[PDB]
Amino acid sequence: SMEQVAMELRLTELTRLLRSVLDQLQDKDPARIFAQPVSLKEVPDYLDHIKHPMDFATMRKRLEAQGYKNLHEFEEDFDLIIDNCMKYNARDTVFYRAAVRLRDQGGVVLRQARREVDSIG
Repeated sequence: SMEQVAMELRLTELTRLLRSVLDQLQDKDPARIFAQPVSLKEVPDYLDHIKHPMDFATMRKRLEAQGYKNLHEFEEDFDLIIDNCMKYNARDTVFYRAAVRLRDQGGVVLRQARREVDSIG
């Protein structure tokens, strides 16, 4: 139908916007701490601690399959990256500290993203 096409164009345009959001958030991780999945070869107990691992590569795969229906779903995955790290790693670690800085800096980006998603519909 024509409606299904229009809906698909909306999803494509959201995917465009979320790709720009993802690029901007990933720039706030210059150390690349959150770039890839925590390695289960290198952290073999990880899934005993963290039930829903997340990382920027995994989000990018979901994004490119147009698998984010709305900004809430995308924010859920970004919050998992931060929240997973802040539980597994102690406060005095470069990992925890990187997550705090990513959360703080990403907030600004996500605030305007929400306005754009609402504004453009």
